Amino acid sequence: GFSNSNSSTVAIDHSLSLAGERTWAETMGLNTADTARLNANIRYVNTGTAPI
Amino acid sequence: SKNEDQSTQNTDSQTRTISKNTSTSRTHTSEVHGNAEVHASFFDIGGSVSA
Repeated sequence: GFSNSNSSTVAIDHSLSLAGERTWAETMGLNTADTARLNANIRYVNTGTAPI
Repeated sequence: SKNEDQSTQNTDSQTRTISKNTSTSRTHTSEVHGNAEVHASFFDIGGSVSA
């Protein structure tokens, strides 16, 4: 048997898409030369004999 | 002191993607068949041609 054949398919598509996104982000910047700041709590004591 | 400023970032992301799609298609088919046949018996021989 000797069968020939020939087809032609014509198509079309429509589409929707609803994309909802919630993004959480956190960042911690630092400078190695200026990491900390200081503060002293100090008093002055006179154990002498004359005031200054 | 090395005046170098470094930073680290951590990020989390959750995405919900809801998608729709639809389609149609239309196919058109032509076909041309052939055939030949030779039959043989004790005393009966035939032949056949088809398309």
